[PDB]
Amino acid sequence: RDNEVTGLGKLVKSSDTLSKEQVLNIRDLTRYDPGIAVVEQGRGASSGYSIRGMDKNRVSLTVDGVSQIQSYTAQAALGGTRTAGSSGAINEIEYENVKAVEISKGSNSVEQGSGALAGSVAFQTKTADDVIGEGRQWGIQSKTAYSGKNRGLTQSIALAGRIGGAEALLIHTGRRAGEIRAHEDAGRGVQSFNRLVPVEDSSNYAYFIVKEECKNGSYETCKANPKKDVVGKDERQTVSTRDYTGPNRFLADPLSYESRSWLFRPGFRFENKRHYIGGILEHTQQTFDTRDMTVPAFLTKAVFDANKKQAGSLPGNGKYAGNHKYGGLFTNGENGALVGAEYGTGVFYDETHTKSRYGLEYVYTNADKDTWADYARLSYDRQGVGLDNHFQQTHCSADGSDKYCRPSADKPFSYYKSDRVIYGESHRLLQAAFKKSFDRHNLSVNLGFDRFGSNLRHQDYYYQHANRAYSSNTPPQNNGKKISPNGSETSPYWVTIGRGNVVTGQICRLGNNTYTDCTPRSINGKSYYAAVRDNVRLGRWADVGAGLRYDYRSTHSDDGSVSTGTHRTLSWNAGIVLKPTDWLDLTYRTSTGFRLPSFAEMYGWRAGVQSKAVKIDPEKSFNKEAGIVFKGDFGNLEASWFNNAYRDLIVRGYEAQIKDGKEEAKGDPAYLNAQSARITGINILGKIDWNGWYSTFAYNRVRVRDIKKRADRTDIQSHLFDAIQPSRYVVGLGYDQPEGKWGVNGMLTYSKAKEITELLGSRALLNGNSRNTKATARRTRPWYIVDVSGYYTVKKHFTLRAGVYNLLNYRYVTWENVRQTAGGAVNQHKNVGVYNRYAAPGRNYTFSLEMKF
Amino acid sequence: DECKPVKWCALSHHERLKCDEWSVNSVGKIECVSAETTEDCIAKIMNGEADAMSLDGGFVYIAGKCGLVPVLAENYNKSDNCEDTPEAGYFAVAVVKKSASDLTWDNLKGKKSCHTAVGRTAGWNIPMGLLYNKINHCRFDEFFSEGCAPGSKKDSSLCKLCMGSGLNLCEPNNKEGYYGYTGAFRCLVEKGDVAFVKHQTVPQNTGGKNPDPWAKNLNEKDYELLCLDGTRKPVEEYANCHLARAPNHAVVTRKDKEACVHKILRQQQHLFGSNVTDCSGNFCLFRSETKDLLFRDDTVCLAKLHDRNTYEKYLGEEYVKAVGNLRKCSTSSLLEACT
Repeated sequence: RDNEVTGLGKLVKSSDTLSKEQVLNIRDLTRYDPGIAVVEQGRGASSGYSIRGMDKNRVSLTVDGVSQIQSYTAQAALGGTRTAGSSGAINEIEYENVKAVEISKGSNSVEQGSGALAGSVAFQTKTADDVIGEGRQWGIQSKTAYSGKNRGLTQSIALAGRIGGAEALLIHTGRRAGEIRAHEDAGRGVQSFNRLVPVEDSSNYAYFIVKEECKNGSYETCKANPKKDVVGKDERQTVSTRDYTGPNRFLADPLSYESRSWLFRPGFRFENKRHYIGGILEHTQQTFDTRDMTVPAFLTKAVFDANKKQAGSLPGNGKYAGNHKYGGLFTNGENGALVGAEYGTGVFYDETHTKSRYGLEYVYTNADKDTWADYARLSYDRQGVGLDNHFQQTHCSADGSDKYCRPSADKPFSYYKSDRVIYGESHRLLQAAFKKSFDRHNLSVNLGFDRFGSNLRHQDYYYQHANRAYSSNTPPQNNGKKISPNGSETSPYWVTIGRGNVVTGQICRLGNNTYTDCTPRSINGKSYYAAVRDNVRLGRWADVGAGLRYDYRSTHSDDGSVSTGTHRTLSWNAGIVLKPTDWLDLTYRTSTGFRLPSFAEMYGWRAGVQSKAVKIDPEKSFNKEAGIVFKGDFGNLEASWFNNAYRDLIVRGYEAQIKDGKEEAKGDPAYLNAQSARITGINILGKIDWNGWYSTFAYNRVRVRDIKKRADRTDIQSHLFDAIQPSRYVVGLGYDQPEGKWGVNGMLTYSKAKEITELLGSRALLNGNSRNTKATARRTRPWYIVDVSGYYTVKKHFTLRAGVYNLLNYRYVTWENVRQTAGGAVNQHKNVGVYNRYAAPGRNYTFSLEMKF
Repeated sequence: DECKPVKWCALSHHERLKCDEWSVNSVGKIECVSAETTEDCIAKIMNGEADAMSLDGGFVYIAGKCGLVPVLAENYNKSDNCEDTPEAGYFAVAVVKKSASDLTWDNLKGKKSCHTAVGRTAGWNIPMGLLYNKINHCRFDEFFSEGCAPGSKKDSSLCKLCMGSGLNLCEPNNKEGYYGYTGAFRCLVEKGDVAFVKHQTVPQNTGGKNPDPWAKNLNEKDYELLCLDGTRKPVEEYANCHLARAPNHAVVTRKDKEACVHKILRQQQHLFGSNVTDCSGNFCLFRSETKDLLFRDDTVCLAKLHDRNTYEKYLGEEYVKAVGNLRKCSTSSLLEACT
């Protein structure tokens, strides 16, 4: 439990906590802590937290002092097309690898660093000391859980032992699941989707004869029996939903999730038992493979018509070898290809996220306070993170959903494309933490220096197509006068049809500065910081604490990128608590926060021309929160009130100068600090003791005070917070059993609609000119669910846990989750006409069994 | 450098409105100046009143002699590198009924003709330019027994076919029904022997793609193409039987502003271009309130030009020599002055 820093405005979770709660997924952890949100990445993975009215790189994510890869979204490709893109996802952490996580609302930059603008999330690698004990000289643990919602199953085991000074800890975790099923009623077995199919042409000029099908000689012999041209006609077909293909898709796309995590933590105890020298090796690889079902598998005469109106008719259209009529139905593709009606297209994303971190740690500990430090530690970590997008498209199967199929001679009209975009980061980090004390003083020193990099590669980008070789030719002609076949029954065309010719172009270009440019975008640099914070206790009556920290970072690139040493950001926090008691007491908190430009924002906007790197200030934030709390037999009941100010916010836009005396935009598009907005929330939570057997109550709400722009800027949009999760109440009621071993719990989460004052905004152009915009096409609306959990630890070693979430079915659509639509989301969905696809799960059962020795 | 705004010449009221919304959203990076006709428009360009516009092959030729230069081309193909790859343009074709008789390229004399408009690329410049060497004089009223050429003298034999009533009969604009590629094809089906149009015209107006009653039952397969060698080919065969190939629409500007317009325009397309296209609550550059405005709606991206800097290299051999032998004699005032 708590607590490194008086005040509050944060929560704690422990391995045991997590387990009791049965959290297998990132969505799970914060499900009961209203005002914290997950932020879907649209391909089904994470991509950060949303807190205090912000999200993404605006809120930090740390593990054992090592920050986690940022959200990097590369600029959109043009023409065509449908390209892979950048994952934009943020690394997921294996909870079976962690001890107790700390979450904090409001600017945490003081103890987090950059990115702590809206809040912070910090993790802890599990300690070998989990062999406990005391007594036991070693330990072994096993966890097997099954989630019904995602039809997932997870298995983790941790074995550890400590011999003399030496010690070793090994954890392996693995998981297979996918797709997170919705409320059954979301959709069932329907719709239509017209699809193009071959029919005889009906024109009188539509007859033809193919060469290879005339055994004897020539046109005049073979003509006697001509084939008739085929023409496209769509027919209404009916399938099944889950088999259907968007738009109007009532489902969330198929997802295959898989993950493997390894943790090795040796440590050696040095001589006199104070000193500890140990090391760590972690590898966690998670994969998300999906198929976008929003993409119509078939044509569709409408598409054919589009292409006819643009490029006109195609040679051989309607002509077919033998009886094979779909042979005649094909149209204009992309990248100069003709795609056959007889195949169907599919789009697949194979997204793979790898984290690899190995390092050494040394810890000196003395008791009681004697030396210049009660607790001292040096930490060196080498970590790396990567996200491999790998988009593929194929139109070479019945589809059939085939991702392997490709273009070949035997498949005349086939198509294929592959676009792979890989974003990664690495850290080499030294950090030292020292804690000295006096008895009421608690001193804290935190130091660090790192060599870091962010590398974006673009590779495996190319296309393939076979196109049927065909010719319409005219017969001799021995006579001194020549006939031009018009296709009339008596004068059919003389046609050659042949194998598809396979061709593969490379799509990768260099120096063009657009999506298609594959030159590595690399950013390297050094960063240090010196942080000191101390708190003190005055009698029984009060407690105060304060901290100050200095950061410095310099980044180089070999390009005209926006890199620069960002300036000496210095931060602080102060806090107090009064204890007049009565069982009551009061609290006040103030802290500063900041974020440096996302490496994406540093790479710049890039219209395909030369661009200047325009240096940009960091995003800035100020948080003040005041609260009161009632301690006692019943428990603590806390109420909090907060104001967060945000300034120098980064957006794509233009500079604004005045003269004449009107405004003039200059000179080039890029990401600048154009704006500021303020929010104020209120957060209550308390846990009663009733002297049934207990219950817990949490409530949170957030309001938007104002939004204002740098006024030297323009073409900036406006803010549009879509990220604030609608206010909700969470009320649990539960019964344990002093030792008993068995337990029961129930929870009620209620959310109110959404506004709609937060989905609005203006583009803010020159003069009093601006266009009204919105983040989304519709609001979410209010809903409530009740979850019920239980567990029994028969023969206490083995503990079984069960739960039923959304006990009532209560079909609803959460806004999380629909945030995926528009609003410049990391990966945007469209056109989403239905919205049923965004429904939350119906009743679902999660079953877990843990055992330890 | 501090590139100043670019003025766009809007040929119509709607071209103007679109250009306005553009202006605003561009935050003045682009501004507009209206014109009565496409020609005087290119003139306002000439003197410095306007910085650019986009126009078809023939007009590209005219401005070309006027000393302007094409910066960027309109590309309608879907490609992963749209901007990099240059497009081959389109084909002018002479279309006839497959059920029509003996008509051949050489024997067109006395036949009834359907044209898009006078002075325009495929409906006039190319065909009349190729026949000019045959007849080698300037009166085309004499060659065909009759036809529809929109913009021709009202008492001209070439207005004899054109539909429409009163003053607008034979008019260069939609007031006249046989105006355009569309109007020309309609003319072919209802009246004329031959139609001079692009190779997309027939599929466009047949197969139910055109709602109007005269079309929509019309079978593309029922029409063919006249080849310069006397033979015929199907409509989808235009590549191997056609009069000449025109280039894609392109944007032109004076030599100095060339680099600038080039620069700003690309930014503009990345802001408002193909994707993002959300034309609902945002501004889309290529989408239009009515029809192609300042750009063909079919536009995907604006592309660079590898070997063709000059209007002559741009238009290509086939275009010229099918034209410029035609004018020679052209009643356009701007061309005369330009010479």
